[PDB]
Amino acid sequence: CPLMVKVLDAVRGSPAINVAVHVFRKAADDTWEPFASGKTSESGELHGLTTEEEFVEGIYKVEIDTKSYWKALGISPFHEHAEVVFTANDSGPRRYTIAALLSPYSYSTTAVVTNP
Amino acid sequence: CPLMVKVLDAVRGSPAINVAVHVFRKAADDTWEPFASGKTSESGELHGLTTEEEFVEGIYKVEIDTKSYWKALGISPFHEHAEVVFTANDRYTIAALLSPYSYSTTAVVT
Amino acid sequence: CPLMVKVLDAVRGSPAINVAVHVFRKAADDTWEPFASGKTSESGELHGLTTEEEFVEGIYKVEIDTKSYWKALGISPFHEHAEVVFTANDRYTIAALLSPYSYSTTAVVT
Amino acid sequence: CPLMVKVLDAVRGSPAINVAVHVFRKAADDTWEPFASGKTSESGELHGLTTEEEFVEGIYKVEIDTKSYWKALGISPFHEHAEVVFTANDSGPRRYTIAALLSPYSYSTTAVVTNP
Ligand SMILES: Cc1nnc(-c2ccnc3ccccc23)[nH]1
Ligand SMILES: Cc1nnc(-c2ccnc3ccccc23)[nH]1
Ligand SMILES: [Ca+2]
Ligand SMILES: [Ca+2]
Repeated sequence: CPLMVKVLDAVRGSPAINVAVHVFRKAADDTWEPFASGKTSESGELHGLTTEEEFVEGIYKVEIDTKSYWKALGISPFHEHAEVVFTANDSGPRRYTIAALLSPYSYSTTAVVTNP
Repeated sequence: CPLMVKVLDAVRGSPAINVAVHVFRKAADDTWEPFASGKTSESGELHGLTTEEEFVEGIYKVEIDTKSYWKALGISPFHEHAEVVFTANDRYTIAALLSPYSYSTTAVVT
Repeated sequence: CPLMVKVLDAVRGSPAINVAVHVFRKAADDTWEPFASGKTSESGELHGLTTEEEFVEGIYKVEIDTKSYWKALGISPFHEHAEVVFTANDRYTIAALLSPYSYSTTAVVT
Repeated sequence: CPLMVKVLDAVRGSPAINVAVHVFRKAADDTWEPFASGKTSESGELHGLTTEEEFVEGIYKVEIDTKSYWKALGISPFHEHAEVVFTANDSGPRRYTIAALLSPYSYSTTAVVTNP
Protein backbone atom coordinates (compact mmCIF):
# COMPACT_ATOMS: atom_id res chain seq x y z
CA CYS A 1 0.00 0.00 0.00
CA PRO A 2 1.95 3.01 -1.16
CA LEU A 3 -0.70 5.50 0.01
CA MET A 4 -2.64 5.22 3.29
CA VAL A 5 -4.84 7.73 5.09
CA LYS A 6 -5.57 7.76 8.81
CA VAL A 7 -8.09 10.06 10.49
CA LEU A 8 -8.71 10.73 14.20
CA ASP A 9 -11.42 12.71 16.04
CA ALA A 10 -10.08 15.09 18.67
CA VAL A 11 -13.51 15.71 20.26
CA ARG A 12 -14.45 12.13 21.00
CA GLY A 13 -10.93 10.64 21.24
CA SER A 14 -11.62 8.05 18.65
CA PRO A 15 -10.88 7.04 15.13
CA ALA A 16 -12.90 9.10 12.64
CA ILE A 17 -14.89 6.39 10.96
CA ASN A 18 -16.66 6.43 7.61
CA VAL A 19 -14.81 9.53 6.40
CA ALA A 20 -14.82 9.89 2.60
CA VAL A 21 -11.45 10.52 1.00
CA HIS A 22 -10.94 11.57 -2.60
CA VAL A 23 -7.49 11.52 -4.26
CA PHE A 24 -6.69 13.49 -7.42
CA ARG A 25 -3.53 13.72 -9.58
CA LYS A 26 -2.57 16.74 -11.63
CA ALA A 27 -2.79 16.02 -15.37
CA ALA A 28 -0.53 17.25 -18.12
CA ASP A 29 -2.91 20.06 -18.75
CA ASP A 30 -2.76 21.22 -15.14
CA THR A 31 -6.24 20.07 -14.19
CA TRP A 32 -7.02 17.71 -11.32
CA GLU A 33 -7.95 14.27 -12.50
CA PRO A 34 -9.58 11.62 -10.30
CA PHE A 35 -7.11 9.12 -9.00
CA ALA A 36 -8.70 7.09 -6.26
CA SER A 37 -11.26 7.28 -3.45
CA GLY A 38 -12.46 5.38 -0.43
CA LYS A 39 -13.71 5.67 3.13
CA THR A 40 -12.07 5.17 6.50
CA SER A 41 -12.77 1.98 8.35
CA GLU A 42 -13.70 1.39 12.01
CA SER A 43 -10.02 2.03 12.84
CA GLY A 44 -10.06 5.36 11.03
CA GLU A 45 -7.73 3.90 8.37
CA LEU A 46 -8.09 3.74 4.64
CA HIS A 47 -5.98 1.15 2.85
CA GLY A 48 -6.16 -0.07 -0.69
CA LEU A 49 -6.43 3.29 -2.49
CA THR A 50 -3.75 2.41 -5.03
CA THR A 51 -0.99 0.11 -6.13
CA GLU A 52 2.72 0.40 -6.71
CA GLU A 53 2.09 0.26 -10.44
CA GLU A 54 -0.61 2.94 -10.54
CA PHE A 55 0.95 5.36 -8.03
CA VAL A 56 3.45 6.99 -10.43
CA GLU A 57 5.27 10.28 -10.02
CA GLY A 58 3.01 13.24 -9.88
CA ILE A 59 1.34 15.99 -7.85
CA TYR A 60 -1.40 14.48 -5.73
CA LYS A 61 -4.22 15.97 -3.75
CA VAL A 62 -5.86 14.06 -0.91
CA GLU A 63 -9.20 15.61 -0.05
CA ILE A 64 -10.71 14.47 3.24
CA ASP A 65 -14.45 15.12 3.55
CA THR A 66 -14.43 16.57 7.02
CA LYS A 67 -17.65 18.49 6.47
CA SER A 68 -19.79 15.42 5.91
CA TYR A 69 -18.17 13.71 8.87
CA TRP A 70 -19.16 16.42 11.30
CA LYS A 71 -22.58 16.96 9.77
CA ALA A 72 -23.43 13.31 10.21
CA LEU A 73 -22.62 13.65 13.91
CA GLY A 74 -25.02 16.51 14.06
CA ILE A 75 -22.38 19.19 14.27
CA SER A 76 -21.94 22.30 12.01
CA PRO A 77 -18.25 22.43 11.07
CA PHE A 78 -16.13 25.30 9.81
CA HIS A 79 -14.13 23.86 6.90
CA GLU A 80 -15.38 22.47 3.65
CA HIS A 81 -12.71 19.76 3.67
CA ALA A 82 -9.12 19.21 4.54
CA GLU A 83 -6.68 18.81 1.68
CA VAL A 84 -3.14 17.68 1.45
CA VAL A 85 -1.27 18.47 -1.83
CA PHE A 86 2.21 17.07 -2.47
CA THR A 87 4.63 15.89 -5.06
CA ALA A 88 5.07 12.10 -4.84
CA ASN A 89 7.82 9.72 -5.85
CA ASP A 90 10.19 12.39 -7.31
CA SER A 91 13.33 10.68 -6.10
CA GLY A 92 11.92 7.19 -6.62
CA PRO A 93 8.95 5.27 -5.05
CA ARG A 94 7.99 6.01 -1.48
CA ARG A 95 5.18 4.94 0.84
CA TYR A 96 3.07 7.77 2.17
CA THR A 97 0.77 7.92 5.17
CA ILE A 98 -1.34 11.03 5.43
CA ALA A 99 -2.71 11.42 8.94
CA ALA A 100 -5.29 13.96 10.00
CA LEU A 101 -6.70 15.01 13.35
CA LEU A 102 -10.09 16.68 13.27
CA SER A 103 -12.03 19.16 15.38
CA PRO A 104 -15.04 21.18 14.28
CA TYR A 105 -13.06 24.43 13.77
CA SER A 106 -9.57 22.99 13.27
CA TYR A 107 -7.54 20.23 11.68
CA SER A 108 -3.96 19.13 11.49
CA THR A 109 -2.25 16.92 9.06
CA THR A 110 1.11 15.16 8.90
CA ALA A 111 2.91 13.01 6.37
CA VAL A 112 4.96 9.93 7.13
CA VAL A 113 7.16 9.06 4.17
CA THR A 114 9.14 5.87 4.13
CA ASN A 115 11.42 4.18 1.62
CA PRO A 116 10.30 0.67 0.69
CA CYS B 1 -10.78 43.57 9.65
CA PRO B 2 -13.39 40.96 8.68
CA LEU B 3 -10.60 38.56 7.54
CA MET B 4 -7.10 38.05 8.97
CA VAL B 5 -4.51 35.35 8.39
CA LYS B 6 -1.83 34.48 10.90
CA VAL B 7 1.05 32.06 10.25
CA LEU B 8 3.49 30.56 12.78
CA ASP B 9 6.66 28.46 12.34
CA ALA B 10 6.95 25.42 14.60
CA VAL B 11 10.59 24.73 13.71
CA ARG B 12 12.05 28.16 14.50
CA GLY B 13 9.44 29.10 17.15
CA SER B 14 8.58 32.34 15.41
CA PRO B 15 6.05 34.09 13.28
CA ALA B 16 6.23 32.91 9.67
CA ILE B 17 7.32 36.14 7.98
CA ASN B 18 6.92 37.04 4.26
CA VAL B 19 4.63 34.13 3.52
CA ALA B 20 2.54 34.66 0.36
CA VAL B 21 -1.20 34.22 0.87
CA HIS B 22 -3.86 34.31 -1.81
CA VAL B 23 -7.60 34.31 -1.04
CA PHE B 24 -10.25 33.26 -3.54
CA ARG B 25 -14.05 33.19 -3.51
CA LYS B 26 -15.97 30.45 -5.21
CA ALA B 27 -17.88 31.63 -8.24
CA ALA B 28 -21.25 30.40 -9.49
CA ASP B 29 -19.54 28.13 -12.12
CA ASP B 30 -17.53 26.45 -9.36
CA THR B 31 -14.26 28.19 -10.38
CA TRP B 32 -12.22 30.28 -7.91
CA GLU B 33 -12.25 34.08 -8.28
CA PRO B 34 -9.35 36.09 -6.92
CA PHE B 35 -10.42 37.96 -3.85
CA ALA B 36 -7.40 39.22 -1.82
CA SER B 37 -3.68 38.61 -1.33
CA GLY B 38 -0.65 39.71 0.48
CA LYS B 39 2.46 38.64 2.40
CA THR B 40 2.59 38.10 6.13
CA SER B 41 4.25 40.78 8.17
CA GLU B 42 7.04 40.60 10.73
CA SER B 43 4.41 39.37 13.22
CA GLY B 44 3.26 36.62 10.87
CA GLU B 45 -0.02 38.42 10.27
CA LEU B 46 -1.76 39.59 7.23
CA HIS B 47 -4.31 42.29 7.79
CA GLY B 48 -6.16 44.53 5.39
CA LEU B 49 -7.24 41.78 3.05
CA THR B 50 -10.84 42.99 2.65
CA THR B 51 -13.59 45.19 3.92
CA GLU B 52 -16.95 44.40 5.35
CA GLU B 53 -18.78 45.47 2.14
CA GLU B 54 -16.60 43.23 -0.02
CA PHE B 55 -16.72 40.14 2.20
CA VAL B 56 -20.05 38.55 1.43
CA GLU B 57 -21.30 35.11 2.40
CA GLY B 58 -19.72 32.42 0.29
CA ILE B 59 -17.02 29.76 0.10
CA TYR B 60 -13.50 31.10 0.49
CA LYS B 61 -10.13 29.51 -0.09
CA VAL B 62 -6.97 30.72 1.61
CA GLU B 63 -3.90 29.41 -0.21
CA ILE B 64 -0.72 29.73 1.82
CA ASP B 65 2.53 29.30 -0.10
CA THR B 66 4.27 27.10 2.45
CA LYS B 67 6.68 25.59 -0.09
CA SER B 68 8.30 28.88 -1.00
CA TYR B 69 8.46 29.76 2.70
CA TRP B 70 10.41 26.66 3.62
CA LYS B 71 12.70 26.88 0.61
CA ALA B 72 13.62 30.48 1.43
CA LEU B 73 14.82 29.18 4.79
CA GLY B 74 16.81 26.36 3.20
CA ILE B 75 14.44 23.67 4.52
CA SER B 76 13.00 20.86 2.55
CA PRO B 77 9.18 20.80 2.55
CA PHE B 78 6.54 18.11 1.91
CA HIS B 79 3.47 20.09 0.81
CA GLU B 80 2.96 22.13 -2.30
CA HIS B 81 0.99 24.65 -0.28
CA ALA B 82 -1.61 24.71 2.40
CA GLU B 83 -5.13 25.59 1.24
CA VAL B 84 -7.87 26.25 3.81
CA VAL B 85 -11.46 26.21 2.49
CA PHE B 86 -14.49 27.39 4.51
CA THR B 87 -17.90 28.94 4.30
CA ALA B 88 -18.46 32.44 5.63
CA ASN B 89 -22.04 32.67 7.16
CA ASP B 90 -23.67 35.92 8.39
CA ARG B 91 -14.65 38.47 12.20
CA TYR B 92 -12.58 35.58 11.00
CA THR B 93 -8.98 34.74 11.75
CA ILE B 94 -7.45 31.85 9.83
CA ALA B 95 -4.43 30.66 11.75
CA ALA B 96 -1.83 28.17 10.61
CA LEU B 97 1.10 26.53 12.38
CA LEU B 98 3.69 25.21 9.94
CA SER B 99 6.20 22.37 10.00
CA PRO B 100 8.04 20.90 7.01
CA TYR B 101 5.92 17.71 6.91
CA SER B 102 2.84 18.92 8.78
CA TYR B 103 0.55 21.83 9.28
CA SER B 104 -2.29 22.68 11.65
CA THR B 105 -5.01 25.24 11.06
CA THR B 106 -7.76 26.72 13.23
CA ALA B 107 -10.40 29.37 12.83
CA VAL B 108 -11.06 32.07 15.42
CA VAL B 109 -14.44 33.56 14.73
CA THR B 110 -15.54 36.42 17.06
CA CYS C 1 5.69 41.53 28.35
CA PRO C 2 8.48 38.94 28.59
CA LEU C 3 5.87 36.13 28.99
CA MET C 4 2.40 35.79 27.44
CA VAL C 5 0.01 32.86 27.24
CA LYS C 6 -2.62 32.53 24.56
CA VAL C 7 -5.32 29.83 24.49
CA LEU C 8 -7.67 28.92 21.62
CA ASP C 9 -10.69 26.56 21.43
CA ALA C 10 -10.78 24.25 18.41
CA VAL C 11 -14.36 23.09 19.05
CA ARG C 12 -16.06 26.49 19.22
CA GLY C 13 -13.55 28.31 16.95
CA SER C 14 -12.90 30.99 19.53
CA PRO C 15 -10.48 32.26 22.08
CA ALA C 16 -10.54 30.12 25.22
CA ILE C 17 -11.84 32.67 27.73
CA ASN C 18 -11.46 32.54 31.56
CA VAL C 19 -8.97 29.71 31.49
CA ALA C 20 -6.89 29.49 34.69
CA VAL C 21 -3.13 29.47 34.12
CA HIS C 22 -0.45 29.00 36.75
CA VAL C 23 3.26 29.48 36.04
CA PHE C 24 6.00 27.97 38.18
CA ARG C 25 9.80 28.18 38.17
CA LYS C 26 11.92 25.21 39.07
CA ALA C 27 13.78 25.65 42.33
CA ALA C 28 17.23 24.36 43.23
CA ASP C 29 15.72 21.34 45.11
CA ASP C 30 13.80 20.35 41.97
CA THR C 31 10.43 21.51 43.40
CA TRP C 32 8.22 24.05 41.58
CA GLU C 33 7.99 27.59 42.98
CA PRO C 34 4.94 29.69 42.20
CA PHE C 35 5.85 32.41 39.77
CA ALA C 36 2.73 33.96 38.14
CA SER C 37 -0.94 33.25 37.47
CA GLY C 38 -4.06 34.59 36.00
CA LYS C 39 -7.11 33.87 33.83
CA THR C 40 -7.24 34.37 30.09
CA SER C 41 -9.10 37.39 28.86
CA GLU C 42 -11.89 37.72 26.32
CA SER C 43 -9.21 37.42 23.61
CA GLY C 44 -7.84 34.22 25.12
CA GLU C 45 -4.70 36.01 26.23
CA LEU C 46 -3.01 36.42 29.49
CA HIS C 47 -0.66 39.33 29.72
CA GLY C 48 1.05 40.95 32.67
CA LEU C 49 2.34 37.74 34.17
CA THR C 50 5.85 39.05 34.92
CA THR C 51 8.43 41.70 34.34
CA GLU C 52 11.82 41.57 32.78
CA GLU C 53 13.60 41.84 36.18
CA GLU C 54 11.61 38.94 37.61
CA PHE C 55 11.92 36.60 34.62
CA VAL C 56 15.37 35.10 34.96
CA GLU C 57 16.84 32.16 33.09
CA GLY C 58 15.47 28.89 34.36
CA ILE C 59 12.97 26.09 33.79
CA TYR C 60 9.36 27.24 33.74
CA LYS C 61 6.12 25.32 33.83
CA VAL C 62 2.86 26.72 32.50
CA GLU C 63 -0.09 24.75 33.86
CA ILE C 64 -3.30 25.39 31.96
CA ASP C 65 -6.50 24.22 33.66
CA THR C 66 -8.11 22.70 30.59
CA LYS C 67 -10.38 20.38 32.58
CA SER C 68 -12.22 23.17 34.35
CA TYR C 69 -12.47 25.03 31.03
CA TRP C 70 -14.21 22.17 29.27
CA LYS C 71 -16.48 21.38 32.21
CA ALA C 72 -17.65 25.00 32.40
CA LEU C 73 -18.79 24.60 28.81
CA GLY C 74 -20.57 21.31 29.54
CA ILE C 75 -18.03 19.27 27.55
CA SER C 76 -16.38 16.13 28.68
CA PRO C 77 -12.56 16.34 28.70
CA PHE C 78 -9.73 13.77 28.60
CA HIS C 79 -6.80 15.58 30.24
CA GLU C 80 -6.40 16.71 33.80
CA HIS C 81 -4.63 19.83 32.56
CA ALA C 82 -2.07 20.81 30.03
CA GLU C 83 1.39 21.58 31.43
CA VAL C 84 4.05 23.11 29.16
CA VAL C 85 7.64 22.96 30.45
CA PHE C 86 10.57 24.86 28.87
CA THR C 87 13.86 26.52 29.53
CA ALA C 88 14.17 30.29 29.22
CA ASN C 89 17.71 31.18 27.85
CA ASP C 90 19.09 34.75 27.58
CA ARG C 91 9.87 37.61 24.53
CA TYR C 92 8.02 34.37 24.87
CA THR C 93 4.48 33.52 23.88
CA ILE C 94 3.18 30.11 24.92
CA ALA C 95 0.23 29.29 22.71
CA ALA C 96 -2.17 26.40 23.10
CA LEU C 97 -5.00 25.11 20.92
CA LEU C 98 -7.46 22.99 22.86
CA SER C 99 -9.78 20.11 22.00
CA PRO C 100 -11.48 17.75 24.46
CA TYR C 101 -9.13 14.81 23.69
CA SER C 102 -6.17 16.70 22.26
CA TYR C 103 -4.09 19.79 22.61
CA SER C 104 -1.34 21.46 20.59
CA THR C 105 1.20 23.94 21.88
CA THR C 106 3.81 26.15 20.24
CA ALA C 107 6.27 28.76 21.38
CA VAL C 108 6.71 32.12 19.64
CA VAL C 109 9.99 33.59 20.75
CA THR C 110 10.86 37.05 19.30
CA CYS D 1 -1.92 -3.66 25.51
CA PRO D 2 -4.06 -1.23 27.44
CA LEU D 3 -1.61 1.66 27.03
CA MET D 4 0.31 2.44 23.81
CA VAL D 5 2.31 5.50 22.80
CA LYS D 6 3.01 6.60 19.24
CA VAL D 7 5.34 9.45 18.28
CA LEU D 8 5.87 11.16 14.91
CA ASP D 9 8.42 13.75 13.71
CA ALA D 10 6.89 16.66 11.83
CA VAL D 11 10.26 17.94 10.50
CA ARG D 12 11.44 14.77 8.81
CA GLY D 13 8.03 13.17 8.14
CA SER D 14 8.92 10.01 9.92
CA PRO D 15 8.29 8.03 13.02
CA ALA D 16 10.18 9.46 16.00
CA ILE D 17 12.38 6.53 16.89
CA ASN D 18 14.18 5.77 20.13
CA VAL D 19 12.12 8.28 22.13
CA ALA D 20 12.15 7.58 25.89
CA VAL D 21 8.75 7.50 27.56
CA HIS D 22 8.21 7.48 31.30
CA VAL D 23 4.78 6.73 32.86
CA PHE D 24 3.88 7.70 36.43
CA ARG D 25 0.74 7.10 38.54
CA LYS D 26 -0.42 9.36 41.33
CA ALA D 27 -0.10 7.66 44.73
CA ALA D 28 -2.42 7.92 47.68
CA ASP D 29 -0.23 10.61 49.10
CA ASP D 30 -0.51 12.70 45.94
CA THR D 31 3.04 12.11 44.75
CA TRP D 32 3.95 10.70 41.34
CA GLU D 33 5.13 7.13 41.54
CA PRO D 34 6.93 5.31 38.71
CA PHE D 35 4.62 3.10 36.75
CA ALA D 36 6.32 2.02 33.56
CA SER D 37 8.84 3.16 30.94
CA GLY D 38 10.13 2.25 27.53
CA LYS D 39 11.33 3.60 24.20
CA THR D 40 9.70 3.94 20.81
CA SER D 41 10.60 1.44 18.15
CA GLU D 42 11.53 1.95 14.48
CA SER D 43 7.80 2.53 13.83
CA GLY D 44 7.63 5.23 16.49
CA GLU D 45 5.43 2.93 18.62
CA LEU D 46 5.84 1.78 22.17
CA HIS D 47 3.94 -1.35 23.15
CA GLY D 48 4.24 -3.48 26.21
CA LEU D 49 4.28 -0.74 28.87
CA THR D 50 1.70 -2.47 31.05
CA THR D 51 -0.88 -5.17 31.45
CA GLU D 52 -4.59 -5.31 32.05
CA GLU D 53 -3.92 -6.43 35.60
CA GLU D 54 -1.41 -3.70 36.46
CA PHE D 55 -3.16 -0.80 34.70
CA VAL D 56 -5.74 -0.07 37.43
CA GLU D 57 -7.80 3.07 37.92
CA GLY D 58 -5.75 6.11 38.62
CA ILE D 59 -4.30 9.41 37.45
CA TYR D 60 -1.49 8.74 35.03
CA LYS D 61 1.21 10.91 33.56
CA VAL D 62 2.95 9.98 30.32
CA GLU D 63 6.16 11.94 29.95
CA ILE D 64 7.72 11.86 26.49
CA ASP D 65 11.39 12.83 26.41
CA THR D 66 11.24 15.17 23.48
CA LYS D 67 14.33 17.09 24.57
CA SER D 68 16.68 14.14 24.27
CA TYR D 69 15.16 13.20 20.95
CA TRP D 70 15.92 16.54 19.36
CA LYS D 71 19.32 16.88 21.02
CA ALA D 72 20.42 13.56 19.60
CA LEU D 73 19.54 14.84 16.13
CA GLY D 74 21.74 17.80 16.79
CA ILE D 75 18.91 20.24 17.30
CA SER D 76 18.29 22.57 20.33
CA PRO D 77 14.60 22.18 21.23
CA PHE D 78 12.30 24.43 23.21
CA HIS D 79 10.44 22.11 25.60
CA GLU D 80 11.81 19.97 28.35
CA HIS D 81 9.34 17.19 27.55
CA ALA D 82 5.79 16.65 26.54
CA GLU D 83 3.41 15.30 29.14
CA VAL D 84 -0.04 13.91 29.03
CA VAL D 85 -1.93 13.64 32.38
CA PHE D 86 -5.30 11.87 32.57
CA THR D 87 -7.60 9.85 34.71
CA ALA D 88 -7.78 6.25 33.45
CA ASN D 89 -10.34 3.50 33.73
CA ASP D 90 -12.89 5.49 35.85
CA SER D 91 -15.91 3.97 34.18
CA GLY D 92 -14.25 0.57 33.74
CA PRO D 93 -11.16 -0.62 31.73
CA ARG D 94 -10.30 1.13 28.51
CA ARG D 95 -7.44 0.95 26.01
CA TYR D 96 -5.55 4.18 25.54
CA THR D 97 -3.30 5.30 22.71
CA ILE D 98 -1.41 8.51 23.35
CA ALA D 99 -0.10 9.95 20.09
CA ALA D 100 2.28 12.85 19.80
CA LEU D 101 3.58 14.88 16.88
CA LEU D 102 6.84 16.69 17.46
CA SER D 103 8.58 19.80 16.12
CA PRO D 104 11.45 21.64 17.78
CA TYR D 105 9.26 24.47 19.14
CA SER D 106 5.88 22.71 19.19
CA TYR D 107 4.07 19.48 19.94
CA SER D 108 0.57 18.13 19.78
CA THR D 109 -0.95 15.22 21.48
CA THR D 110 -4.18 13.26 21.12
CA ALA D 111 -5.80 10.37 22.95
CA VAL D 112 -7.63 7.48 21.34
CA VAL D 113 -9.74 5.67 23.93
CA THR D 114 -11.49 2.47 23.07
CA ASN D 115 -13.62 -0.01 24.99
CA PRO D 116 -12.25 -3.55 24.93
C1 LIG E 1 -3.05 8.74 13.08
C2 LIG E 1 -2.09 9.45 13.96
N1 LIG E 1 -1.01 8.98 14.62
N2 LIG E 1 -0.52 10.12 15.31
C3 LIG E 1 -1.35 11.15 15.00
C4 LIG E 1 -1.28 12.53 15.47
C5 LIG E 1 -1.05 12.84 16.81
C6 LIG E 1 -1.02 14.17 17.27
N3 LIG E 1 -1.20 15.15 16.39
C7 LIG E 1 -1.54 14.97 15.11
C8 LIG E 1 -1.68 16.05 14.19
C9 LIG E 1 -1.89 15.82 12.79
C10 LIG E 1 -2.01 14.54 12.26
C11 LIG E 1 -1.78 13.44 13.15
C12 LIG E 1 -1.54 13.64 14.52
N4 LIG E 1 -2.29 10.76 14.20
C1 LIG F 1 -1.26 32.47 18.86
C2 LIG F 1 -1.81 31.44 17.92
N1 LIG F 1 -2.70 31.67 16.93
N2 LIG F 1 -2.85 30.42 16.35
C3 LIG F 1 -2.10 29.51 17.13
C4 LIG F 1 -2.26 28.18 16.41
C5 LIG F 1 -2.79 27.88 15.16
C6 LIG F 1 -2.89 26.59 14.65
N3 LIG F 1 -2.45 25.55 15.38
C7 LIG F 1 -1.94 25.74 16.63
C8 LIG F 1 -1.41 24.65 17.28
C9 LIG F 1 -0.81 24.87 18.52
C10 LIG F 1 -0.78 26.12 19.12
C11 LIG F 1 -1.24 27.23 18.44
C12 LIG F 1 -1.79 27.06 17.19
N4 LIG F 1 -1.47 30.13 17.96
CA1 LIG G 1 11.73 12.31 -10.77
CA1 LIG H 1 -14.38 4.36 39.14
